Amino acid sequence: EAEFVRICSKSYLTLENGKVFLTGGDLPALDGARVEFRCDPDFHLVGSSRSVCSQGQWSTPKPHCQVN
Repeated sequence: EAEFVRICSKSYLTLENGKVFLTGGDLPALDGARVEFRCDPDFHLVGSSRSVCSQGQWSTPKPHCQVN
């Protein structure tokens, strides 16, 4: 009838020791929104840097940034 859209986890939006970049997506919309991860100028991202919303779930979860 009008079930709420199963938008992907919003938690991913926020990231400690870094910043999350959103593009082509925003409730109540996303059309397979893509997001690029990148930590502060000191920690190098070595994991699920790239992630995209799909079927109410992101392809890759939260990665891990290591201090130089």
